[PDB]
Amino acid sequence: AVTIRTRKVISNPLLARKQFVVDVLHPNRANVSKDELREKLAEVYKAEKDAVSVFGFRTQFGGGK
Amino acid sequence: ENPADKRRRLAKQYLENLKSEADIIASRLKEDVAEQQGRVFRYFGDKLLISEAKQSFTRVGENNLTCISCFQPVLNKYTFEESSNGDKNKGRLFAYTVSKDLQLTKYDITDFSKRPKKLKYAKGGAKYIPTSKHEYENTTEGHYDEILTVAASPDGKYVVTGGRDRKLIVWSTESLSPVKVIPTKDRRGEVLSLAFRKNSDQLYASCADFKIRTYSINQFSQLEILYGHHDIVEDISALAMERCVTVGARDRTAMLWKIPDETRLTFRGGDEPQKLLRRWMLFFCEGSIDVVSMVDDFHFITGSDNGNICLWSLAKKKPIFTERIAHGILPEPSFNDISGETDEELRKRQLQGKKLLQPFWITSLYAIPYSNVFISGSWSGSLKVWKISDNLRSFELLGELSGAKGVVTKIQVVESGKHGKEKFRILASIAKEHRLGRWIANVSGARNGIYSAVIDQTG
Amino acid sequence: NPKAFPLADAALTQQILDVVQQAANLRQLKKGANEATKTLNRGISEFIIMAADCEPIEILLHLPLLCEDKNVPYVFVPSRVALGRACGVSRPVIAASITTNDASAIKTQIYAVKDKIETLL
Amino acid sequence: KNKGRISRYLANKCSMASRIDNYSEEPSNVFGSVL
Amino acid sequence: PRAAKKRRPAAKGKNLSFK
RNA sequence: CCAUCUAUAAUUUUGAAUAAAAAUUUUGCCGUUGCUAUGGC
Repeated sequence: AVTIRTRKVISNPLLARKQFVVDVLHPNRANVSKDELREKLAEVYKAEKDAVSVFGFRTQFGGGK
Repeated sequence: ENPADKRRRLAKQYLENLKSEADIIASRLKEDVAEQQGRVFRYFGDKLLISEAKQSFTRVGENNLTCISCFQPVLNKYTFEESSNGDKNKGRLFAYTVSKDLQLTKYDITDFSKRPKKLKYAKGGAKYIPTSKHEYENTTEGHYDEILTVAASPDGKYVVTGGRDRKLIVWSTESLSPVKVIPTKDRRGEVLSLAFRKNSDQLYASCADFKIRTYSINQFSQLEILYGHHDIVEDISALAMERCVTVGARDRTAMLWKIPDETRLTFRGGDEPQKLLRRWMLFFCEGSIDVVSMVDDFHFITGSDNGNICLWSLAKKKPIFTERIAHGILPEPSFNDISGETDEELRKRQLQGKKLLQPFWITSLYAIPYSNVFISGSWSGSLKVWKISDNLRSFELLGELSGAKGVVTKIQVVESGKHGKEKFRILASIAKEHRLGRWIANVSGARNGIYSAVIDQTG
Repeated sequence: NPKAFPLADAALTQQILDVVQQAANLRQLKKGANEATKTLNRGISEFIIMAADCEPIEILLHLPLLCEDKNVPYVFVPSRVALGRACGVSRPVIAASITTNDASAIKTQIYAVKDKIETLL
Repeated sequence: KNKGRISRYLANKCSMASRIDNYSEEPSNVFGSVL
Repeated sequence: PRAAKKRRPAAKGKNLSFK
């Protein structure tokens, strides 16, 4: 299975959004696509996929995160 | 008749019952959500009546019963539906037992007045030994080695067991049919403790490989592995929050894990018999922490092999309060057995006075969630009930139940009745040997069975 | 005066038992009286740990006679059930031996306790 | 083979029995009986 | 004059698992 | 797994009655101690 965690959440009404750091645990998998993570974050935050943006994903050495 | 109206009907019908049962209604609605706020909200210890407890012992054919897990349906305020798996199981209480005889057994304990009644069982054997010899192929339906632990899903749909066979088999509650086998995939990964997150399908497994594994039973998959314990993780406890606690045995450290934050808090007893004596001007140093139970999201208790029961608070790394030699001192070894000399006085000298004496171990330690009372167990021959202070800074001995005779491997408690008047049933697994192994000498009068005690509440 | 002598105080036993568990993990531990005799005869023992509650105590008093003759420190612990706990074996152990290895990863801890045992002796 | 097992088993018991006699000032037969 | 009272974080971590 | 349908068990009609029949809804082994409780392996 794959876990998605969000931390350091900051509400930014100046840009009218929420900023956060996304950690993806993906044991026994290469990595998770941005579109898929956007879908799941949209589900968690109860917002449109179009309103979710994700970037800056670096897999740690040794894989799995 | 939209779905929102249905909730309104159930909510209106629910409110009518509270009015029928009864300010009072306002407080009662707050108590319904008191669980979400991780603070103790069940102050009933003084209202407990230990002395009038109806105690009974139920013998079981299985040898050296290892653990007990009990399932209680709970009404969900959000949807006003009972947690029972089916309509047949409405208000039926189930208790599952495991032993080193490779047998899983379920009992019905709905009738407080009557003894546990066996319904179904499943047994393992050499038939289930894996041929492959590879860890990832250890996917056999039944167990082939000693079973150590069992846990019942809060939804009442599954019961999971684990042991030294390095497998996590999840069974159907009704028929005890294996539906999935999850190998730990480790050479030394023997399961030692299982804890379900309250009102959730998340499972936390403590393994002998110094790691904690997390699973999602509805999904039948492993999620994460936690690291940081220097020794075997013997016990684990969890509450509604994701903040599970564990004890590392000889490392003598209690660990609280924040799964969302991916952070850990380290707790160490740090008591020395040397200092305890001068402040007094028999104290036994802690050797290992074997049991742990979370009284609160912000408090937990632990039991050591020196007979010390310690209260903890997350703010403080050190224990806030300790109860030394809670279960007393083990009987002194007989002088006719210590030595073979004819003269009696020579044999007495080998006893070395009181210096060979050692305390009882805390084999079991269970606290009712968000309450002020917890139960401790050992092979002294009695279950001790403790009440915690209102300020959560100390606890006192509420009473004892001497019915149990043998090793208290695990303790469980179940309640029934109205929200004002409740009857509490304490179910404790009793065995002739310690769950982890056969170290302890045979205890006179010990028998293998399920100890039961019904405590009625008055005031 | 007692046959079981010297027998360690409470604090020392945990230090002893801590080393035993580490030695067991590192395959540097010999468990049981019979093995301890063999290690003494081979001259491969750092020191010997023993249980003072053995029933009868007498069945392990041959080891100190061997231990002294080879100038090997020895010590008793109050509990045999506790000694088996540290050794990792499923049963009580009345005597145990730490095998000598100057290349071991726990050399400092072994010599740390070993110094304390001689002071006790 | 079974005969050898008893011989080895008895040899160990004789070993402990030999001990209880040696380092005991006034050895008794209470243990020798149960052994 | 006293400084403004600190405000707790409005948002907290939320968690989900899949496949 | 859930429901449903059977099975098992209980109250009822003809019936001296059997009978059918609608109808409904504490232990693996070995002892002691009661009429239930705990001793050994």
